[PDB]
Amino acid sequence: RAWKQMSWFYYQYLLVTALYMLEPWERTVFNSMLVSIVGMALYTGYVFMPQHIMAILHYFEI
Amino acid sequence: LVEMVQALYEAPAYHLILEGILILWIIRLLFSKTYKLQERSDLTVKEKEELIEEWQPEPLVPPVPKDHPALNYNIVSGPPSHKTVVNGKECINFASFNFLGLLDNPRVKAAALASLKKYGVGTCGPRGFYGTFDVHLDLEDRLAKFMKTEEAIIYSYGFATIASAIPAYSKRGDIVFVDRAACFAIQKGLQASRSDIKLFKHNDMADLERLLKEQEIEDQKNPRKARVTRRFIVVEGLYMNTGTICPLPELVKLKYKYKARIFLEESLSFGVLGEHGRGVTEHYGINIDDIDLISANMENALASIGGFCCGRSFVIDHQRLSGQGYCFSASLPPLLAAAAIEALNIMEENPGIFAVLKEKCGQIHKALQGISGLKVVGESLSPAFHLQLEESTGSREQDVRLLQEIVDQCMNRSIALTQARYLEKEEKCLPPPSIRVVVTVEQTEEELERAASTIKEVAQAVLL
Amino acid sequence: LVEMVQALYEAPAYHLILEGILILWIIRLLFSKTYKLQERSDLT
Amino acid sequence: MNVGTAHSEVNPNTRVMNSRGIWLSYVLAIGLLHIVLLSIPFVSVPVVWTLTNLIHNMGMYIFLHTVKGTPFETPDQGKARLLTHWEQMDYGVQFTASRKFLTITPIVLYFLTSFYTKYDQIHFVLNTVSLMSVLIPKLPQLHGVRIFGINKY
Amino acid sequence: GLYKRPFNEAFEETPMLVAVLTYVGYGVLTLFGYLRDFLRYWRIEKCHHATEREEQKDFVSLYQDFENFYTRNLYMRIRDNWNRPICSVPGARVDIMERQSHDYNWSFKYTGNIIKGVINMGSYNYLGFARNTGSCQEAAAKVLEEYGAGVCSTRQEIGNLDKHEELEELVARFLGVEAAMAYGMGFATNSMNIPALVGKGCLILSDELNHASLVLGARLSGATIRIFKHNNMQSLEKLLKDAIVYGQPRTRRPWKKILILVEGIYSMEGSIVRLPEVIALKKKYKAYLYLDEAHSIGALGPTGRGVVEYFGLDPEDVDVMMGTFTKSFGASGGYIGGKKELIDYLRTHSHSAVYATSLSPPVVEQIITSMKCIMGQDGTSLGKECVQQLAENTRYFRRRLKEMGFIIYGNEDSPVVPLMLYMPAKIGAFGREMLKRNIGVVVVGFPATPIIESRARFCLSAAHTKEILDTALKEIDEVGDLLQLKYSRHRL
Repeated sequence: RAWKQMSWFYYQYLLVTALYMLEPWERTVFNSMLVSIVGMALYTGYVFMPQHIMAILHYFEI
Repeated sequence: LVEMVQALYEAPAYHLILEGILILWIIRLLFSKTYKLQERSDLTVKEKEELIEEWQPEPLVPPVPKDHPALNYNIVSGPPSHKTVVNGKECINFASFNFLGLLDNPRVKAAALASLKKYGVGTCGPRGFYGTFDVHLDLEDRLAKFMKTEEAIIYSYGFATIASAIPAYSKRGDIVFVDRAACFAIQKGLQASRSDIKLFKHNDMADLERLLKEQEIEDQKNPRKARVTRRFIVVEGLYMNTGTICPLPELVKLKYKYKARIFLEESLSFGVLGEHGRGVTEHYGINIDDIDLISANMENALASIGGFCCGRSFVIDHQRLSGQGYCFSASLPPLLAAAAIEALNIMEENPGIFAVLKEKCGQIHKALQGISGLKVVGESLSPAFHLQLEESTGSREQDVRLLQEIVDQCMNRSIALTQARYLEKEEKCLPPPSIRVVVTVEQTEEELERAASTIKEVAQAVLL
Repeated sequence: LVEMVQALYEAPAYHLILEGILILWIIRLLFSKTYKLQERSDLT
Repeated sequence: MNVGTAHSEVNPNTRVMNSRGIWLSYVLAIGLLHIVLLSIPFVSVPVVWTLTNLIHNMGMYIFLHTVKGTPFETPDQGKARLLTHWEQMDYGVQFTASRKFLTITPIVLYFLTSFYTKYDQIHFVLNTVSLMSVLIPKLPQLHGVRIFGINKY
Repeated sequence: GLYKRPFNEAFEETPMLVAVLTYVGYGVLTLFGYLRDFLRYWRIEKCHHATEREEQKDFVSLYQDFENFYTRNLYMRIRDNWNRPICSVPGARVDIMERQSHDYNWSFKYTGNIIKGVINMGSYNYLGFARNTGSCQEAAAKVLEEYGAGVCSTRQEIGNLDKHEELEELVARFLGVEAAMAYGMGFATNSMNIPALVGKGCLILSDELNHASLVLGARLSGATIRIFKHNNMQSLEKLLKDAIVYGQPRTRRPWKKILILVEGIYSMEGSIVRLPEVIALKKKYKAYLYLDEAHSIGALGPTGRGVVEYFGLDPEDVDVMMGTFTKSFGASGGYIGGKKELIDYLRTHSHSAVYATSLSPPVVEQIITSMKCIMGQDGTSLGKECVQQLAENTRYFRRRLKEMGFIIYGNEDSPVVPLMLYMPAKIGAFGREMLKRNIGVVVVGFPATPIIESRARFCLSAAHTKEILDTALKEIDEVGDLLQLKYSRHRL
């Protein structure tokens, strides 16, 4: 059930971001750029921004 | 002057910026070319309503005289064929563009009937939306193989073929060198595109050379514009209005000398000229690849409704997405396409019928020579040629009336002739009134001699 | 508010003059109600 | 698809800036660009703001005042084969809500990036040069004129 | 203008988030298109395109590359939706030849197998006359055996026949006008008869959503063309007033004529023209009316007499009535109906009357047989059940689709049903997933339409039974769940 939901959510991401019609290596380029941006943003947020959002996330998880 | 610069540098910033905006104001005033009066007047509502009520529109259609000859249509009581029945009188057909005589070939009817049983009459949609059948692709491939070209495209209406092929490639700001005596289809195609049209004398390469050299000079004036301007030469293989062939080799040499592509119209020469009936290119032996685009219609020789354009994929693939008559109209009915394919098979089977047509055209052209009041206009290889008035009266109406009187007298003598029709107001170069004579492989030699004798006697009697 | 006023007071004068003329340009743009067609026609 | 299948307009391009949601998408694109630039760890905030201003202005100049023509074949026979997008907008009507918005936004961005860079002169010269490079073509006087014949053809 | 019946239409505006996501998708496609163009420019990636021959490299390049941008970058990616060959009569069920591509839609190759029994929602046979076995086909075969296929001369010359006269009389009786004329192409009708009526110095008020034939016909003539908003009677009235009052632009003279071009049913939008308002304004301001009835001549009306029958108006009010036999009657052709003086002037001074071949003989027989069937001259109750069946199918389909939560454009009585997708990738997705479930639809993208509005059009028919409609509705609902195409706020 969970795996099917994840597949459907990936499908919706493809349809929304118009990656559905792009060739596989173009999808690879876009995904690599996106993951690099997200990871670097999280690293910068941890280094400089106070970890108040971290406590909120931990409380939500708990 | 150095002291002035030092003093200005020692001045505060606000003073300098104010002086700068003052200088900008001075420039704006000095460049205020428009002079205004501050006078504004607006119409009163009563005056507007008075103008609305006063205006009276012209009638939609101007009153037509009852003496117009084109108002009377010839009513054929049966299929238009050899030994037809026009106006209730039996006649031999010398007026319909059916050269090869494939209209009544039983094989064509059988193929059309089979495809009618398989598919029906209507296609019900454009080529994009479920309007493409396998017969259309088969016909396109057959045309491509027959003409020794890479690709071909088929339209469902002969006029639309060229009237939509020409505007697709020619845009605003380009140059088109089109023959003077070109059919109305090419004229409307050139009007649809907004390019600049240069007209040269009928079959005069001196005028073509002169116009090309003038354009070369204008290019020397401005290279940047000449880099982005394309040049086309639109000619017809066997002319409709005049009945004379065109000199391809000189056109091809001028193409390679002056960098201008060639568009060929082969409506009349597609199935009558050349050993295998591949058009004027085969008749001259010029290579098929030299001519960019070759257009024709399937209506005259193949005896079915439609048209086509053939060439390399580089030029043809553009029309599928830019041709108006192709993108925004229903596709050809399947039975017409099957009839065209069967006609192509018959043409490819026995290529001697072109020789038969050639010899019959020669016989009739030789026999017709000698009319006192009529002059033959055309060439010995043409299947359709004109008979024009040797001595022209002052007005066109009397010329048309004399020609119509001759035509009626011939019709009462069992020869069916038609007179060439034109839009008087619209045509750029309006040809003289003429009687159109068409030759078919169906007509035997004896009928040709009898027709020559009949038209000869009738012309002698009427003109005297 | 007060902090913005102090920061503006700490700015150079020519900078604030430029910003003022830009604000005037924006006002002129907003109140330029007339939509000029920008076309030229000459009689034949 | 072919131009004219579902709308009679010969040039759809002229209306792409009047559509529903284009303004909000443009503003959100600017915001996302600013977030991405702030994301860089070793770059100071004034540099981030001046980079945002310069990049946005350069992209806007390229898209509106450099690329000329249309990306799709148009059935008016290449009337706008030489006009840029700013000149094509609204069929040449000089003042319109879209043109007002497109002229105003760089100025507001300039105010913000000037304040957040604490009015440093080195940043000031770059910001003013970029803002002028954007704002000069927006003038109705510079309609269909090319200086020294660059980008004429 | 008085409406004897309610006039209901709903054009719901797009959700805001959907618009934002649409622009995201188009921006991504534009950027990757620029990247692909740069890669192909330096020959780093081999291009699968034809190039000019080596002898002509000196010639100025034939095409401008930027014009083909959306052809290479967007159209090629989802090219497999369009140009689908078929090998059967386009009835309720059509057989589609199957093709596959391994070059990402640059080149296509045909697999041996053919898809059979595909529900056909793309064809135009509103009244279901596209049958290979029927009385009409028998009559067409009988005429084809004798007259032959195709006539080889123009109407003014020997190319005129008796069949054409019989068809013209039948059409004149059908519409109710004094006289009518028939042409061999629906496109040619407009393109070659609009220039004859109106020339330079006149005004042609054209709708915002006219077909390409009407626009081309107006452009060929030298008349001035002004465009009013789609079914916005205020805009039409304002343009009429200003045109009459201010006169010609350069020299303030009164216009020679004012002509208003409108259509019966607009295909892609699905709306029906506000005919009573148009007729009232035409009478008030002394203008002339051109009514294109390609879609409404068979679909609309209690007896399929047109849209004037649907609204109850008098046919003598509309000046020129163009129509096409392709959609409803199942045979290719066109016609213009009006008063006798109009028809005589057109017979004398029309481009296709003088320069182009007349209709085929079997096609006119098929038109005659189908039109006689609709008239009731045959005497069989068939042909009157077709209109009722089409009306019932339209009501059922539109109501059921609207109650699922979709967005649908147009009037409640228009057989064409546009369903909105709003995104570029969802165009290709919807087309492919519908074909995978054995339904054929027509999807329309950006350059044709506004940017936010990308749609899929269903053309209902009287040949569609209830089981076919139920199957199509169930599959449409499943695909709508799959792609999340239900963007309707009111219902879901």
